[PDB]
Amino acid sequence: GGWQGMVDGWYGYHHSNEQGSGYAADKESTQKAIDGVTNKVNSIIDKMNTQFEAVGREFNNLERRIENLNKKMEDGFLDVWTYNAELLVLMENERTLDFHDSNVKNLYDKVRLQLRDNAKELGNGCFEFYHKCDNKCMESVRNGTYDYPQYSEEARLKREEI
Amino acid sequence: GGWQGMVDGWYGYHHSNEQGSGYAADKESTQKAIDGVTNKVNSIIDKMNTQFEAVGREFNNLERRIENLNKKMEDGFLDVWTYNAELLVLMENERTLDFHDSNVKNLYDKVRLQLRDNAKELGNGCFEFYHKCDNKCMESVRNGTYDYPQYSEEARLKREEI
Amino acid sequence: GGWQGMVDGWYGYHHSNEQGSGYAADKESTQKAIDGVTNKVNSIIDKMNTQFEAVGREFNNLERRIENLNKKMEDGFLDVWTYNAELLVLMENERTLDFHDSNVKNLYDKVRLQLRDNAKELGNGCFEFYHKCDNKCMESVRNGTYDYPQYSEEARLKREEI
Amino acid sequence: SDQICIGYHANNSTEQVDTIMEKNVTVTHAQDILEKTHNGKLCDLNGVKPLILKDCSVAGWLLGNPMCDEFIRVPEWSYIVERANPANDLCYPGNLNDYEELKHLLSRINHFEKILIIPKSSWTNHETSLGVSAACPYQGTPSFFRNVVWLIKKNDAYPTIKISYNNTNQEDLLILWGVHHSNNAAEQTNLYKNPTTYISVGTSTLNQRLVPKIATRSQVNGQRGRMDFFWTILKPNDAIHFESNGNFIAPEYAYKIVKKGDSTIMKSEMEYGHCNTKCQTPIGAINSSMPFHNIHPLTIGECPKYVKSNKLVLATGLRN
Amino acid sequence: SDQICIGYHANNSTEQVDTIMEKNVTVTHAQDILEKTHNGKLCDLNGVKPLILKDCSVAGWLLGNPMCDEFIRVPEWSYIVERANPANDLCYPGNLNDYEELKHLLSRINHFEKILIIPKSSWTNHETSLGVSAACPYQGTPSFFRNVVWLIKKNDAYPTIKISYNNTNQEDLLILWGVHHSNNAAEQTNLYKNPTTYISVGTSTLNQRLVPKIATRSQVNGQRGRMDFFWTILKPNDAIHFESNGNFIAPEYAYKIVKKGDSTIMKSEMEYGHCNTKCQTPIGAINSSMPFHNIHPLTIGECPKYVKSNKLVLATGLRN
Amino acid sequence: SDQICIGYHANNSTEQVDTIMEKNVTVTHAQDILEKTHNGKLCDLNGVKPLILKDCSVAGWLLGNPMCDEFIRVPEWSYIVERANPANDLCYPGNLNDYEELKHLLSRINHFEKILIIPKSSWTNHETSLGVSAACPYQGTPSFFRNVVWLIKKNDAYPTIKISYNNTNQEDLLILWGVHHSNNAAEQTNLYKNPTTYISVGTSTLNQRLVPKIATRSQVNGQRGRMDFFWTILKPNDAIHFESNGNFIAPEYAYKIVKKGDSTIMKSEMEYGHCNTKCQTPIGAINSSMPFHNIHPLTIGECPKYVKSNKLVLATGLRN
Ligand SMILES: *[C@@H]1O[C@H](CO[C@@H]2O[C@@H](C)[C@@H](O)[C@@H](O)[C@@H]2O)[C@@H](O[C@@H]2O[C@H](CO)[C@@H](O)[C@H](O)[C@H]2NC(C)=O)[C@H](O)[C@H]1NC(C)=O
Ligand SMILES: *[C@@H]1O[C@H](CO[C@@H]2O[C@@H](C)[C@@H](O)[C@@H](O)[C@@H]2O)[C@@H](O[C@@H]2O[C@H](CO)[C@@H](O)[C@H](O)[C@H]2NC(C)=O)[C@H](O)[C@H]1NC(C)=O
Ligand SMILES: *[C@@H]1O[C@H](CO[C@@H]2O[C@@H](C)[C@@H](O)[C@@H](O)[C@@H]2O)[C@@H](O[C@@H]2O[C@H](CO)[C@@H](O)[C@H](O)[C@H]2NC(C)=O)[C@H](O)[C@H]1NC(C)=O
Ligand SMILES: *[C@@H]1O[C@H](CO[C@@H]2O[C@@H](C)[C@@H](O)[C@@H](O)[C@@H]2O)[C@@H](O)[C@H](O)[C@H]1NC(C)=O
Ligand SMILES: *[C@@H]1O[C@H](CO[C@@H]2O[C@@H](C)[C@@H](O)[C@@H](O)[C@@H]2O)[C@@H](O)[C@H](O)[C@H]1NC(C)=O
Ligand SMILES: *[C@@H]1O[C@H](CO[C@@H]2O[C@@H](C)[C@@H](O)[C@@H](O)[C@@H]2O)[C@@H](O)[C@H](O)[C@H]1NC(C)=O
Ligand SMILES: *[C@@H]1O[C@H](CO)[C@@H](O)[C@H](O)[C@H]1NC(C)=O
Ligand SMILES: *[C@@H]1O[C@H](CO)[C@@H](O)[C@H](O)[C@H]1NC(C)=O
Ligand SMILES: *[C@@H]1O[C@H](CO)[C@@H](O)[C@H](O)[C@H]1NC(C)=O
Repeated sequence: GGWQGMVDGWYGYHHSNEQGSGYAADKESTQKAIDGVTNKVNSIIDKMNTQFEAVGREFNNLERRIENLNKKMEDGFLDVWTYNAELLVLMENERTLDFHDSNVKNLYDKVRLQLRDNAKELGNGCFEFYHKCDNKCMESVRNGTYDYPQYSEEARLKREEI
Repeated sequence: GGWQGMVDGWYGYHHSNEQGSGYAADKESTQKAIDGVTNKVNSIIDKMNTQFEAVGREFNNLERRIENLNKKMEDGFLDVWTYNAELLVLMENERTLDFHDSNVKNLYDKVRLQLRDNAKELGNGCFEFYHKCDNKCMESVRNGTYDYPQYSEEARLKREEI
Repeated sequence: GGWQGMVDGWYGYHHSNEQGSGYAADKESTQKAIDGVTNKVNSIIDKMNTQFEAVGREFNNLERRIENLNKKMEDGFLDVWTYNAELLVLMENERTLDFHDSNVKNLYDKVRLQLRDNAKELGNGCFEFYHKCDNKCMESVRNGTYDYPQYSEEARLKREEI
Repeated sequence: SDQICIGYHANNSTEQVDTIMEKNVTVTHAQDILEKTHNGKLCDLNGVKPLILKDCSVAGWLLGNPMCDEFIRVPEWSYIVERANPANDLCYPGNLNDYEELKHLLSRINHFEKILIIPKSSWTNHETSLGVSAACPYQGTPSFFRNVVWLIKKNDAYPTIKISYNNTNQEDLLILWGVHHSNNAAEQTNLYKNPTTYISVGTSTLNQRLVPKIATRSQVNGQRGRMDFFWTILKPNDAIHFESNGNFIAPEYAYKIVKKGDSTIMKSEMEYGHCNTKCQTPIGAINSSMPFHNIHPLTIGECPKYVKSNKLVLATGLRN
Repeated sequence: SDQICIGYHANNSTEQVDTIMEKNVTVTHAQDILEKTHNGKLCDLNGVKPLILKDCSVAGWLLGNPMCDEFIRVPEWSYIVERANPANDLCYPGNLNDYEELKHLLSRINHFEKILIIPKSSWTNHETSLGVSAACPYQGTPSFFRNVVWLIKKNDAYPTIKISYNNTNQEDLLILWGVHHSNNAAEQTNLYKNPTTYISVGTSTLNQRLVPKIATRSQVNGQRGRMDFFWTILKPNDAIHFESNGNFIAPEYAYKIVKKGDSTIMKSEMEYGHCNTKCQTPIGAINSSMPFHNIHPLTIGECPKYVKSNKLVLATGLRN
Repeated sequence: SDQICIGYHANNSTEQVDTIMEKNVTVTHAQDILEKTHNGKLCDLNGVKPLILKDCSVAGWLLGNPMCDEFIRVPEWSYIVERANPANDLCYPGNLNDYEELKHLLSRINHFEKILIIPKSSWTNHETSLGVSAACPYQGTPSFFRNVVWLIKKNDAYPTIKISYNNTNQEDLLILWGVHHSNNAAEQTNLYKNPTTYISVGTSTLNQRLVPKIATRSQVNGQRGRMDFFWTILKPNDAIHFESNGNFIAPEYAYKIVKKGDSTIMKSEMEYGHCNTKCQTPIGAINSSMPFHNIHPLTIGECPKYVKSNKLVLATGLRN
């Protein structure tokens, strides 16, 4: 599931320690997604070539064969654009959602790699520390500087307690 | 490689313990893929707008310029639909196969998560337990309820022996 | 970042040991990507159905309605092919780049699997050995034959040492 | 030591599929979205039968070429099927004006009924039984188009015709008539007496004058003469006014017509197959929900999109 | 015991979105790329106003049907708007030759100016004040098309007209004239004296000869006669040469015309809205950067691509 | 401490590529699928040379305008190239009927051969050497179209012509003839004696009658007269029948024609470039396997799909 709480971004962290809990958005990867999704929409819009045409019904009652020819052309293009537009929206929606997924799983991974066995993968997106992680420790995992030696042993011994 | 023996689904497990071995399909994620792949096909089919047209050859021997105009139109739409249909099939096939891949690697991951160091990643899709895993233990990893504490220590001491 | 130094392939290894350092390409997965990307291009080219047409301006000054019908058809197809071509290139470019990503991350994983705890995931694409890996040891991880048994102990000792 | 593995389905399917980066990839299950099949027959279209003309052209049928007599009614139809080369067309050689627009008009008709509008017996001062030709035989014997009348001089005169017909029906009327182009001055006086002739035709919209072209032409079906036919749609309370002092091929019968939708003429050699369809081709009907097909371009109805492919195969299963 | 979680945004958006593999997926944010709205009005197109004809057809306006007395003097326009069925068209029944091509020519015009080219008072030997008809009333009294003149015999004569007009302007001139099809010999001598008449018209390209069709026709707007009108573009240094001994509906006014661009005729029941647009539809103007729209097919301008959809919604946010 | 790293290639390529989510992404290798170049020349199309008309229009070439006096055999061709404004067209002003359909018919021709069908010497009762005009000079001296003959009265008579030509060749024949519109009664008797004239033309399908329009027209190439030309395809065993008592421009030569295939008329100022191609444009030939191009819309051949782009660049390598 997602977090009604987190309001300052798209992807981020909830930290639960002694000093109280709270949410912090990951700025960089949130911006990456906003840029990318914004480019996607604009590309879909901006790549349309538009030109002047004047569409009417200029053929008379003894020019029905030609009028039919125009009908088949008009209907033809309507069928082409409808299918393309509908499928394009379907396919790019799939990708946009997968893109969010991939961004969140990259966050999770870069944390998982810092923590290693100093914490326990709960399997619901959360990490349960085998040690005491104050508000500066929390901040450190967030900016990629968490230092594994500092805590190994307090964890190595709360781990071999279970 | 893949498994002839698994018949009741798309993705699943082969478990090898004391009580005998056997295959079991992961119901939930198999159903996900069936629904999805089914929706895909139907979307490709159902999004096509179909309309009444009457296509013949109504122009005479002194209306060959107009007949040529129809030819270019017909051939034009044939070119558009052929290229779109062929490429659409190519692209969606790539994705369907990548989707299966991703589903299987999510199964593997959610198991890897539960087991941790209580088992050894053989690196061929299989996990070698450092402990004794009966048919209820096996069933437990399958529905995501496997309990890590229960076995830590038996695994902790089978390790440093060899 | 990517590596100016690697000249003989697309994905590979930089090895840093006593005898000096150097780059080597992974043959197999480089070839897989060249085949795939080559196929992609040829598919986008070869699926185009090409047919003979003669495009002129054969209508006179009292056949401007029909001429307009031809204009709308020509412009129509130009708008269709321009949009489809532009978007196709945009979309397939996204996928080609994601394909490279995925290939590199699979290399990394097949090494990660041979090494396990005999080395430390630095988290920048590099593995820091807990033991001494000469040019033949290095060559061995490259062709997938690295022998974990040989080195377990020396690594165990150097790991517990911190 | 116990093992659990993760894996996936496999079977002995040989189905193959292409991908943008890979060819000839064997998969577990697959689905083709190209319609390749049809029922080999000509069918009704959404419940209404076609007009199948057989050995007649639309012109021969309409004018009543005596090799087409066969006049069973279809009072409505959804499309017309004509052979590539109907044998019976304009038995007496010539033309039908705006023929292709006429055929397009008649391609789909909601109500069609032949009625007598000017009886033969009404021509008291002209010959009505001598306008037949070896070019229009009925069982070896000379005859003529059955829906119009080739009027000839009587005694040695052709008084100037002035008649009108009011459409007192509730439906539009398709009316046809013609001009006879004679071959020379002698034939002209022989058939019509008056050397210099004309036909005038007027309605609320029509304002026509036809003049014979008396000249030398090649033989067709044994004849150097020609007959040029013309038509109009006479609206429900309008009248048509004819005037001629010769060379006039007069309406006898005409057709109540109700229009509604549009279709086209299908060229096929097939016969009716007592079937129904949403999508007809000249080699058979298509019954499909698939988005694409490769059967034939000349379809009538609501069809999949025509393409140049053998095969559009989507993977549904896994690599095998 | 201390915990860090990784997560993502959520909100109380109900926006839904389809995917190729999933339907009805609720998301955080979404954007519809289908233009569904329009301003309900008829507008200028790129700064230039349409010619809005109201209850007149282009023909009635051009020839000056006297119920088209509303000549606000638009010297240029970008498109023409006609009602589905203008009430005022050819008050005196008949035809305008090549009418559809003419309309297409006049659909967009860079400069248009009515000028007198042959004054009424120039016709010394023919009657210029008797060619009026109850079919063309003004203020309930009989009248006639105001831009051409229905010449009648004077004293008991119609001497043969031979006139020419040289286009000394710097612009092309659209010129119109007509032939009157009388109903019988008595009416013919009554109006024109001469029984057998013609009109010849010549320019550097035109070589025309018109002959009246004196015949019986149905009544339209109270009349059995007909008038067939014809036109030409007389180039800046060319002259047009008229010759007739009867049944001639002569130019009086004509139009300086400068062309430049093409458009078409829009059928709409709506009203000018003192607005400007790039894209006009017959039910309103579109003001959009979206790539698609579903408003109406009969657009004039640069429009998004017309499609059959209610909704084209792209996900921008996350699953919710 | 020993290290092994996994990474990827890089180089000093500046090639850039866009993505749906990112622009201006530098990559290692790239491939443009848009064809942007052409060879600057007019070429044969699949081994057959075009018909390059230079300063003549198709009409002038066909009728033999004496400024086109270059009648070389090209017995087959794949397309026709005309300049935007050929200087030599109808030297004597007038028209060629159905001209555009004729050009379309002649756009691509499998066998074409000029043959003499009615030698000049065969006209024993008419003048064959006086139908020449300053409008059609040859060597500065008055002449005329070389493939047809402007017959004039001889002594002071123009007896009625009745001739026929049977196509005894194995190929269709393109035949042309015309009518002269004289300027007034005096000129009419001066040239043809007979004041009231006609031309009749008959085949198995053709049934034509032409009548001169004796009227006042503007001067073109010094002449107020006009000549209206007509044509037909006379099938292998048919005959054509001409009859006239004046104003007849008779066939002399005609053309054996074999069809097989369609093309169109290309407008280009370029000359032949002694090259071959599958895809011709008016500014040069395209030689490419690419699926798209942006060179020119008016192509003849099998070409890539025309688009509005500068650049269609696919990434092949990695981010750089
Ligand atoms: C064409 O015919 C109609 C109908 O004619 C009437 O009904 C006949 C069966 C017969 O009994 C006739 O004598 C009748 O006149 C004409 O319509 C009538 O005529 C005018 C309308 O133009 C008007 O006086 C009547 O109300 C009409 N009556 C009905 C019942 O329609 C019609 O005018 C004729 N058309 C032409 C072009 O002459
Ligand atoms: C149409 O008229 C032009 C204009 O010429 C003149 O000015 C007129 C108002 C009138 O007074 C004429 O008599 C004048 O000649 C003609 O233009 C002339 O072209 C001819 C050459 O053919 C020459 O006599 C004059 O010098 C030209 N003058 C100009 C200003 O061009 C033109 O020929 C007339 N065309 C026809 C078809 O009658
Ligand atoms: C066009 O001519 C052919 C051939 O006619 C014959 O050979 C010519 C060179 C000439 O000398 C003629 O007199 C010959 O008759 C016609 O076809 C022939 O028609 C004849 C006459 O009835 C017929 O008996 C033969 O079977 C045909 N002969 C051949 C060799 O085919 C043809 O009909 C003429 N066409 C027209 C429309 O008049
Ligand atoms: C791909 O395969 C094509 C023919 O495949 C045949 O049909 C299927 C159903 C299989 O059962 C297989 O055994 C058959 O041979 C070839 O035309 C084509 O060359 C092949 N592709 C490549 C890259 O070689
Ligand atoms: C999907 O939803 C369709 C209509 O959507 C309706 O409007 C949205 C905004 C919601 O309020 C939703 O609950 C409403 O039903 C249904 O009619 C349709 O059957 C649904 N289809 C599927 C396959 O779920
Ligand atoms: C994207 O790039 C365009 C073209 O790039 C040009 O060539 C490369 C190698 C660079 O040197 C670049 O500076 C050159 O101008 C630009 O012209 C365009 O403005 C750029 N667009 C964006 C959105 O950055
Ligand atoms: C078309 O095929 C379907 C599916 O097999 C069948 O049940 C249906 O009756 C057919 N429709 C018609 C119109 O024949
Ligand atoms: C279209 O909409 C804008 C803003 O929505 C408004 O101010 C105006 O009516 C229109 N703008 C133009 C350029 O026509
Ligand atoms: C087009 O280009 C090739 C390769 O540059 C050249 O050798 C030849 O002129 C052309 N080839 C073909 C097959 O048309």
